[PDB]
Amino acid sequence: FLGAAGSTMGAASMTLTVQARNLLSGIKQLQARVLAVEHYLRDQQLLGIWGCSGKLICCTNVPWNSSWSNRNLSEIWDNMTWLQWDKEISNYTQIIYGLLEESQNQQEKNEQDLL
Amino acid sequence: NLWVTVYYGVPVWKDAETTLFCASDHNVWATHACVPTDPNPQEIHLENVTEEFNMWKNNMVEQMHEDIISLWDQSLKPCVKLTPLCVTLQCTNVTNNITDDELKNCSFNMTTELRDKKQKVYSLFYRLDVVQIKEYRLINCNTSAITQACPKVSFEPIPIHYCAPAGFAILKCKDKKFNGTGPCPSVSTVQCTHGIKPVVSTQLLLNGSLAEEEVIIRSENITNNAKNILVQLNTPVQINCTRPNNNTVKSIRIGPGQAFYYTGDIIGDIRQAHCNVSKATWNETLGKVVKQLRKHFGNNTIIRFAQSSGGDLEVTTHSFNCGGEFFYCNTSGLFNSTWISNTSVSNDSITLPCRIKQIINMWQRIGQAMYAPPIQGVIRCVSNITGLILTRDGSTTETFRPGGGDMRDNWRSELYKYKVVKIEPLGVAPTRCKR
Amino acid sequence: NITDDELKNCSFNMTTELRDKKQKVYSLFYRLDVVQIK
Ligand SMILES: *[C@@H]1O[C@H](CO)[C@@H](O[C@@H]2O[C@H](CO)[C@@H](O[C@@H]3O[C@H](CO[C@H]4O[C@H](CO)[C@@H](O)[C@H](O)[C@@H]4O)[C@@H](O)[C@H](O[C@H]4O[C@H](CO)[C@@H](O)[C@H](O)[C@@H]4O[C@H]4O[C@H](CO)[C@@H](O)[C@H](O)[C@@H]4O)[C@@H]3O)[C@H](O)[C@H]2NC(C)=O)[C@H](O)[C@H]1NC(C)=O
Ligand SMILES: *[C@@H]1O[C@H](CO)[C@@H](O[C@@H]2O[C@H](CO)[C@@H](O[C@@H]3O[C@H](CO)[C@@H](O)[C@H](O[C@H]4O[C@H](CO)[C@@H](O)[C@H](O)[C@@H]4O)[C@@H]3O)[C@H](O)[C@H]2NC(C)=O)[C@H](O)[C@H]1NC(C)=O
Ligand SMILES: *[C@@H]1O[C@H](CO)[C@@H](O[C@@H]2O[C@H](CO)[C@@H](O[C@@H]3O[C@H](CO)[C@@H](O)[C@H](O[C@H]4O[C@H](CO)[C@@H](O)[C@H](O)[C@@H]4O)[C@@H]3O)[C@H](O)[C@H]2NC(C)=O)[C@H](O)[C@H]1NC(C)=O
Ligand SMILES: *[C@@H]1O[C@H](CO)[C@@H](O[C@@H]2O[C@H](CO)[C@@H](O[C@@H]3O[C@H](CO)[C@@H](O)[C@H](O)[C@@H]3O)[C@H](O)[C@H]2NC(C)=O)[C@H](O)[C@H]1NC(C)=O
Ligand SMILES: *[C@@H]1O[C@H](CO)[C@@H](O[C@@H]2O[C@H](CO)[C@@H](O)[C@H](O)[C@H]2NC(C)=O)[C@H](O)[C@H]1NC(C)=O
Ligand SMILES: *[C@@H]1O[C@H](CO)[C@@H](O[C@@H]2O[C@H](CO)[C@@H](O)[C@H](O)[C@H]2NC(C)=O)[C@H](O)[C@H]1NC(C)=O
Ligand SMILES: *[C@@H]1O[C@H](CO)[C@@H](O[C@@H]2O[C@H](CO)[C@@H](O)[C@H](O)[C@H]2NC(C)=O)[C@H](O)[C@H]1NC(C)=O
Ligand SMILES: *[C@@H]1O[C@H](CO)[C@@H](O[C@@H]2O[C@H](CO)[C@@H](O)[C@H](O)[C@H]2NC(C)=O)[C@H](O)[C@H]1NC(C)=O
Ligand SMILES: *[C@@H]1O[C@H](CO)[C@@H](O[C@@H]2O[C@H](CO)[C@@H](O)[C@H](O)[C@H]2NC(C)=O)[C@H](O)[C@H]1NC(C)=O
Ligand SMILES: *[C@@H]1O[C@H](CO)[C@@H](O)[C@H](O)[C@H]1NC(C)=O
Ligand SMILES: *[C@@H]1O[C@H](CO)[C@@H](O)[C@H](O)[C@H]1NC(C)=O
Ligand SMILES: *[C@@H]1O[C@H](CO)[C@@H](O)[C@H](O)[C@H]1NC(C)=O
Ligand SMILES: *[C@@H]1O[C@H](CO)[C@@H](O)[C@H](O)[C@H]1NC(C)=O
Ligand SMILES: *[C@@H]1O[C@H](CO)[C@@H](O)[C@H](O)[C@H]1NC(C)=O
Ligand SMILES: *[C@@H]1O[C@H](CO)[C@@H](O)[C@H](O)[C@H]1NC(C)=O
Ligand SMILES: *[C@@H]1O[C@H](CO)[C@@H](O)[C@H](O)[C@H]1NC(C)=O
Repeated sequence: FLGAAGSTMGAASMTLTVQARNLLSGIKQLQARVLAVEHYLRDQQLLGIWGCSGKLICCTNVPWNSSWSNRNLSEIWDNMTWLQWDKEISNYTQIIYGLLEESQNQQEKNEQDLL
Repeated sequence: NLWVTVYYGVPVWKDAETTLFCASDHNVWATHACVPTDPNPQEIHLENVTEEFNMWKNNMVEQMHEDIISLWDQSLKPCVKLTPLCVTLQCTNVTNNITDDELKNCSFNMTTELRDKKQKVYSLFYRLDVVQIKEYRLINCNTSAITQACPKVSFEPIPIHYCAPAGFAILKCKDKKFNGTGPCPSVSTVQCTHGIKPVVSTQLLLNGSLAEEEVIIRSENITNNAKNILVQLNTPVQINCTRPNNNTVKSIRIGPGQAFYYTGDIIGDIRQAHCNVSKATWNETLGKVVKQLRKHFGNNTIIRFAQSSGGDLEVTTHSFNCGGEFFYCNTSGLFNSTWISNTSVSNDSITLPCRIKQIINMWQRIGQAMYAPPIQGVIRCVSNITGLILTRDGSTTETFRPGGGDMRDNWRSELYKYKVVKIEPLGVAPTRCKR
Repeated sequence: NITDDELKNCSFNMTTELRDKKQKVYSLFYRLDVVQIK
């Protein structure tokens, strides 16, 4: 299942294909397979709203605002690993979640309907 | 000129309040109602993950305490209720034509299969399961309901593997020498844990895991006295125990298809139940402990030991299961030693006096009363020594006593190596794409 | 002791904690929770 989450950065995104196929595969044990299936749903609920519909390591067109800890985004991209940088951007998640639905998904969704 | 992207990254490592299920493997009380156990060779070792545990604050201990009490009560359901016997029992001492001097030969009335017909029989009981009112009441008819256990199940610890739910992960550090908590660098993940045995006792764990190199004292606040100080043992100690009474077990039917067992008679060598401990093995243990308590209290401290204070013998002495019998054994010859000043502090076997009870109250849940069916033959069970409980009581001199009473501390003693993480696979890392 | 005139002082038998021993006590009840068959 999991592996190499510890010491790498970005090269962990090379192996983001085993991380899903093993994922999701009385009454007290039946809380499992409900919240377990509510997860993989409620993110893919909003993942279709992100624009990236399936699994593609993909880019949107919303800007990264540089107010959100602008620290050497070519340099920290490769050396300084995840679980460190995640705490740095742990504060700004909800605000991006408003920008996932307004930039591409209020304007650009109603611009292909012009034709 | 940065343009944020969306990922399915690995770092999900948050707290996991969660449920959990088992992977255990006859209709013995575990009932094999988990899953068939996979060979799970998947301790996937990870590289350099600084993660700190908290063995004192997790829900794995809290669920484990909730599971077994519910599970063991589930085995108690289809058995015979058997409360017509709470009547005016009258007894005497066991007669021996003459001698001097733990048994009571009891005159006794009871119903039969038919509703009206009575039954004047006799049986035997111990000391601590009967009370004076000569009329002798049972020990629990203040407020209880006596319940026989079914004589087919076993009270043996059959080990339980645990597995994570589909979407979480079980984490364990293979690292060494925690002080209870610790930012353990090396770590591996599993979907399924190892087998842990359903044992239950106080003042001494048994049949447990072993240490790495030495004693690992475990607590929260050593400067607090009200803690329960855990002591991990390096090298296990053989404990032989017995109930050397050739005993005859007879059977009767109390009513409409409700069987009942009772101690009929013993063949004739009245003895006392006991346990041997190798003497020179035990002194070799305690030198390791004071070697570490110098490091946590001071170089000029006097380490004393004593027995338990009082309360019930469930709190006072060593609670102990053995082979379908529930012992209670006095352990005064194990903590009669004082180690002095932390500077220059065989072929023998000390033996402890052990008592026998039949009417138990498991986990202090008052009202539930389970009966012990006495069994035929003799009793022998051998166990390692793995875990100890000490209590700092309230000069540099210091006395310790064998504490205990919460069985949660027993399961926390053998589940400190684990933690569970929730999984939220979503990463938003900017690059220069824009399109 | 005497007067004119919703309560009933009731002679009453009952079991005890032990199975055989009986218990002759008394209690009180209202009107609408008891019926003539004294
Ligand atoms: C800590 O860990 C140790 C081991 O890791 C553990 O010790 C083991 O304890 C168990 C239970 O106390 C022991 O199991 C019992 O062993 C006896 C003796 O068996 C030996 O001898 C016979 C004949 O001499 C051989 O056939 C056998 O292979 C052994 O050599 C058995 O008699 C027991 O079996 C009976 O009881 C079971 C439960 O009641 C039944 O499931 C089983 O079918 C047998 O029942 C029959 O006999 C009963 C007699 O009364 C009768 O009532 C039944 O109706 C039926 O007729 C049982 O297997 C085991 O040997 C110990 N092992 C070691 C190495 O010591 C400790 O118990 C543990 N600590 C704690 C607290 O649990
Ligand atoms: C059934 O057997 C039990 C024990 O197997 C027995 O209970 C014991 O009875 C004896 C005698 O009544 C009690 O013995 C006392 O113990 C203390 C300390 O051990 C002694 O100091 C006592 O001696 C003083 O008291 C006597 C009373 O007359 C004096 O005669 C004597 O000179 C001393 O002043 C005394 O020996 C013992 O305490 C109990 N055991 C318990 C747990 O209570 C019981 O009596 C037997 N049944 C019957 C009907 O006899
Ligand atoms: C315990 O107390 C209760 C009440 O506290 C009592 O029950 C009552 O008894 C009286 C007398 O028997 C009943 O009174 C009757 O009521 C009607 C209307 O209220 C009257 O008209 C009746 O008078 C006629 O009947 C009498 C019968 O002899 C004649 O003597 C009289 O001249 C009239 O012809 C009569 O007073 C009353 O009905 C009951 N109450 C109920 C709810 O039934 C009870 O008697 C007491 N216990 C004992 C053992 O005395
Ligand atoms: C608890 O009981 C067990 C067995 O019930 C004891 O184990 C026994 O220990 C003795 C010596 O400690 C062993 O005897 C030796 O055996 C060797 C091997 O043949 C022999 O060469 C020696 O001369 C000596 O006789 C015995 O084999 C061993 N038995 C088993 C089954 O392990 C144990 O010592 C007891 N512990 C206590 C504290 O009483
Ligand atoms: C049940 O009844 C028995 C009657 O002997 C009580 O036993 C004794 O009670 C006193 C007062 O609590 C204690 O000091 C004794 O130690 C008790 N004797 C034993 C052998 O324990 C018992 O307390 C009663 N239980 C309840 C809940 O009322
Ligand atoms: C361990 O527990 C003890 C008492 O339970 C705590 O000791 C207190 O410490 C403060 C400040 O150091 C003192 O003002 C108090 O007087 C102490 N309590 C007593 C009863 O004297 C101690 O702080 C705890 N340790 C930790 C790490 O929390
Ligand atoms: C308890 O006392 C009774 C007294 O009746 C003993 O029962 C008698 O024992 C003798 C020989 O031991 C038999 O011959 C009688 O038939 C028995 N009486 C009945 C009614 O069965 C009994 O042995 C005593 N208990 C013990 C353990 O000795
Ligand atoms: C366990 O054994 C010890 C043996 O010493 C008993 O303790 C003694 O009890 C008497 C009276 O109860 C005291 O006068 C002694 O001072 C005690 N000695 C010690 C070392 O505590 C103890 O009562 C026994 N406990 C049980 C439950 O049997
Ligand atoms: C008590 O612990 C000791 C640890 O040394 C156990 O002894 C070894 O246990 C392993 C696995 O249980 C066996 O593979 C070895 O053969 C054992 N060695 C010896 C010399 O016995 C011992 O089994 C434990 N006690 C019980 C009852 O399981
Ligand atoms: C002694 O008691 C036993 C059983 O309690 C009995 O069989 C025997 O006859 C008795 N002997 C004497 C001399 O009283
Ligand atoms: C048991 O019942 C019989 C009659 O049914 C009675 O004579 C005897 O005294 C009773 N035993 C006790 C100990 O009360
Ligand atoms: C125990 O370990 C924690 C970190 O896990 C540390 O903060 C604390 O000081 C340690 N205490 C002792 C007595 O070593
Ligand atoms: C107990 O005594 C009976 C005889 O009453 C005998 O058959 C049996 O073998 C004895 N028990 C043992 C363990 O030897
Ligand atoms: C245990 O042995 C040491 C020396 O090996 C000795 O000094 C000590 O007194 C012994 N323990 C007791 C309780 O006597
Ligand atoms: C009246 O009744 C009360 C209680 O019913 C009793 O204590 C008292 O003695 C009685 N008085 C007379 C004069 O009968
Ligand atoms: C209650 O029981 C006693 C004897 O047990 C009896 O004499 C009395 O009449 C009973 N009371 C009633 C109201 O029947």
